[PDB]
Amino acid sequence: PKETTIFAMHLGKALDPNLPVFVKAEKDTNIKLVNVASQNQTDQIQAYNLMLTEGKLPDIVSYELSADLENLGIEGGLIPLEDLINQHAPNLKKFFEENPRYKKDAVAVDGHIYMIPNYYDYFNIKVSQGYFIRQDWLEKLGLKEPRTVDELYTTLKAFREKDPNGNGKKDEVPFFVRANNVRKVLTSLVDLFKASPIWYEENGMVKYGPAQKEFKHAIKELSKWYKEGLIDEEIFTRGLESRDYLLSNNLGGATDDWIASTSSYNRNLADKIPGFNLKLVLPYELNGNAKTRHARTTYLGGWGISKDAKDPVSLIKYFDYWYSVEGRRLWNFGIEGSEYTLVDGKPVFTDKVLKNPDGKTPLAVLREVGAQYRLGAFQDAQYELGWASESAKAGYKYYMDNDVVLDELPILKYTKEKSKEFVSIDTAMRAVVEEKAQQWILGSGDIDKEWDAYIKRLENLGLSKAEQIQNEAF
Ligand SMILES: CC(=O)N[C@@H]1[C@@H](O[C@@H]2OC(C(=O)O)=C[C@H](O)[C@H]2O)[C@@H](OS(=O)(=O)O)[C@@H](CO)O[C@H]1O
Ligand SMILES: [Ca+2]
Repeated sequence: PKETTIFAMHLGKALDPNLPVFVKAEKDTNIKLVNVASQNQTDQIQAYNLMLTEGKLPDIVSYELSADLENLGIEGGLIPLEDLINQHAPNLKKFFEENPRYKKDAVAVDGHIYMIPNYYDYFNIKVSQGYFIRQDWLEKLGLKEPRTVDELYTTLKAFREKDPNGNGKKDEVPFFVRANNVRKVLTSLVDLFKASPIWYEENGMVKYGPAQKEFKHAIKELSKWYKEGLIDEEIFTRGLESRDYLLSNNLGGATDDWIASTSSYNRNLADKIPGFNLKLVLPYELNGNAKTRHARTTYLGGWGISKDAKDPVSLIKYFDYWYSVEGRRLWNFGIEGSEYTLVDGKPVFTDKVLKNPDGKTPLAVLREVGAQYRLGAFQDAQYELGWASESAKAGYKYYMDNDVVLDELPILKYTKEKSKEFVSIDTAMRAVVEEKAQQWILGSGDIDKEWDAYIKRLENLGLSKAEQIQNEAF
């Protein structure tokens, strides 16, 4: 039993090493994790920043913001991993040889590997979020599927004013999202208006979404839709239970969310809410623009080994376990005999996952046993296809066939000094954007009056320089 400290959080939950997935990994690797994040910590960014002030770093550092994680490596807080991998991690060594695109995500500008990313199975499923609407509410109200942003507005107004759930109460929440921070709230609200809360590419040049006039229009419209009760009054506070609560209580009319898990609700709620039909639609058009910027990235976050770890060879072997056939299946599918059984060598989920007796969705069940816990593992799209509905599978093809998805801007990497400057500027601007976007949507500030000063604020923090660093690394 080798006691190993780790900082690990995901989706607001500190990693619990007693979950079945990590109990099994413990038996197989003799690595017994001890989290330095405590169970009452739910803000991963503030916990990470606090962790950096505490003196000694944990043996393993996991973080969702890979640019900050790689900066920690450039400063010597994380050790280079490439020699440890070549000598001691045959599964990772093979993975990097077989996947040069993924290897590029792992290599810093100085040539060192400071982190193993948590890879999506990008080359098998590359879409992420889509737009959904309560088709049973459309039929109930005699309305057609809205195809433009303006028609969506009118439709949501009808959802709010005309009692589609039939209980004589003005309780409908026409449009809702799912998030545990402000960035994720904005992410699923501003794409409607063809804006972006982050950096994006136009025509070979990298630009900052929140500084564009499309973002101003998005926020201005959302403030109006907020006042009229068309978007959830609790958008910024409802948290990750939002979709579960609003759909299962028959309150929510439409959303922008991950395709497979959102498609799970039709079967999940079929008995509780007879006729429930939350249906995927193509992104609503705005003046002929039919695109969404929602796309899966090649990876999200990662983990590394800190300079303070006593036994890095043992830890790279732990990293390598998740890239073995058995370790990767464990991370993706859960426990054999509980979450899945092997049928002709291939995992097939059990009733516990696919028809959960406590009314849980399949992915919620998997996360509760420790599967899909973001660290530095390699997702297997067969896990997702194993529980995705037929409508979800058609939905992937629907979005791809109709060419509505724009690829995400890759997470660029920089030389040491530029990488210190960029993350400093990007972090500072992020705080300003999330402050003003909330005030503007909630009605406590006037965006028409304040936009120009906001821009100047971003410029004062270094927006021009950040863009310049961006276009150098592109
Ligand atoms: C790598 C990871 O854990 N990413 C989180 C997302 O997880 C994906 O969600 C779905 C889905 O259908 O919802 C399918 C993909 O296979 C998953 O990897 C997702 O987490 S959650 O929806 O399961 O809670 C999003 C939610 O914001 O968060 C990512 O971190
Ligand atoms: Ca009602």
